[PDB]
Amino acid sequence: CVVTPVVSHALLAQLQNVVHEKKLQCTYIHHDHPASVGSLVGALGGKVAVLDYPPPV
Amino acid sequence: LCTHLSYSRSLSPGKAVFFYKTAESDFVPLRIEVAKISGQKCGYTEGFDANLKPKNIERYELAYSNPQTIEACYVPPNVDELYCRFSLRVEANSMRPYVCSNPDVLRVMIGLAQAYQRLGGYNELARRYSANVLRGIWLWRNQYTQGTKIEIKTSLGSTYHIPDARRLSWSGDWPELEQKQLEQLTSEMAKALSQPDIFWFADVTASLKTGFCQEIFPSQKFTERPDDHSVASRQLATVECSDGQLAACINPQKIGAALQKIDDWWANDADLPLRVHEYGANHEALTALRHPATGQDFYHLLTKAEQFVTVLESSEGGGVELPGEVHYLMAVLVKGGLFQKG
Amino acid sequence: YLGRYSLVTGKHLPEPSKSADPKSVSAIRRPGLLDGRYCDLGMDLIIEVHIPTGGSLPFTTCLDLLRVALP
Amino acid sequence: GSGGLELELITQPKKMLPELMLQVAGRFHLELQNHSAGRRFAFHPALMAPIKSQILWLLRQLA
DNA sequence: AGCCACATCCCGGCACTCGAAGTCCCCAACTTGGATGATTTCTTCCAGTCCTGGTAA
DNA sequence: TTACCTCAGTGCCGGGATGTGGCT
Repeated sequence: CVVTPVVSHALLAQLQNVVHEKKLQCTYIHHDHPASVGSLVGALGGKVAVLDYPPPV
Repeated sequence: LCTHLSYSRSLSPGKAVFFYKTAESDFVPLRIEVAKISGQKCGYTEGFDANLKPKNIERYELAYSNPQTIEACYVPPNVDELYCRFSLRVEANSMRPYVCSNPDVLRVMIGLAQAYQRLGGYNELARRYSANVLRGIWLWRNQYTQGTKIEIKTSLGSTYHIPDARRLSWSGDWPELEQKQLEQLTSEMAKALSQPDIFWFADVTASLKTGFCQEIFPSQKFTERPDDHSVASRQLATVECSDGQLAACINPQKIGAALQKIDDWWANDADLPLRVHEYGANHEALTALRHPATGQDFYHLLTKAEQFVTVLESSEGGGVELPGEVHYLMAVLVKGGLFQKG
Repeated sequence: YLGRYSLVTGKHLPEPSKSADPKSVSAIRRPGLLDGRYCDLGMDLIIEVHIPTGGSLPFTTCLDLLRVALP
Repeated sequence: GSGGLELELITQPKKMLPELMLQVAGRFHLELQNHSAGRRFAFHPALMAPIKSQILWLLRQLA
């Protein structure tokens, strides 16, 4: 069977708040032309936060 | 044809590393350094506006410096030889489509690859790829040495040695005991490219005799302009060594682009060879040599397979009859990519 | 198993695979740019291999075929 | 794929091992000598050949 | 109760010891008194440029 | 075409033999 993933609006928007409030390890991903990708990406100025948990090597 | 068709890449290289030897240890990395410089205020918009309309500044305003931050790399004093090496694997992977949405398209692409194999032709591609390895063009801007030696080992036990690579041309005839090694190498590769279930792996090293403190040119990173003025504007690529230190390197796809520079089939006038591209892109002149308007590009030619197979099947083979259009197409299938919406 | 893990900075430049205009133009444009993250690995794998048939092939030939099959 | 004999003499070729028998047997008695119970046995004449013979056998087996 | 398969078991046989002096015991390991003041830490000007949209009027 | 919109030991080794346990 072929699978196509898609990003959840509700889930990503919550993560942007939790990492800054709970002080989690994170970084930022840039998007050119934020208005062409979506409501949230535009509101965030083209910078979106993600979790960063590398292995202890 | 059909909605979806694609091939993966059949010839893939590694990351090249620069190093040198000492009397105390066999592997010491070449490394990069960072520094502040005083630049110039020059160029347009610095003094002119619009179309040559001087803008209003005072005479002294251009005598000021323009500071910048760059990374750079030099060979340290008293090192007689610099060494560079990489690994190469080749798979016979152009015999079958990665994906295809149409059984009638599929059986035809298969027919063609086989019709070609038995008449000869893989030798032609192998000869061209082999020449580019032994010539040394994959050093790009670092070819300006006082002497270059190239050595190759393979998984089949062979070894090749070019005593001095600085004079081997694209067009011409090589010296004895060099021309011969080109023939032998061609045979190993021509097979690796087309016959499956053969594992082949190569290890290519070279040495550069250099100047007293010669500048070295590794791959450059792609970056954003920093806003800090404490961060370098020109950053160079490095690789982590097994001991934890960093060393200057050349990126895989930069080695790759050099190895596949073999297309001198365009316009019936060889000139210099191009990097194979579906549209014949020419980076130096910022243009394209197989513009769709000419009928010479990959996508027009992809539809003449039925006619080509017919010719290949009717031909005797073993001669010089294979046309430019068939060779071109096979070269593109080797650098596999997405050929959809056909 | 993880023996080495190195993060690489920056991002890849796309091949100029898109014509600036469909017809009567000899200029090539860049499709667009993405922001991703990449690394270099060194790792070992231990695979639990099972053969259904009662008689197995524990031979040098199979070791060569195990080297060839490797993606 | 340092320098102490109990480390270096074993690193050597297995064929050589049989010639270490007397050294091993020596150490053995010493280890007993340094033990709370072995003070009744170490270097006792009665145990000489037994210990040496079994060690020699083991070494040959290792070789 | 009689017949057969498979366990080990003990004598005759075989091979090794192995070159080739010994190198000193025992008991003790320092108390007290102090670590400095007065002064000062730079100034002029500068901080590149260009290429890499999707969608509908 | 264009405009839009983000934080005295020991160790193997052969070979014929004593004795035993299960089936009929």
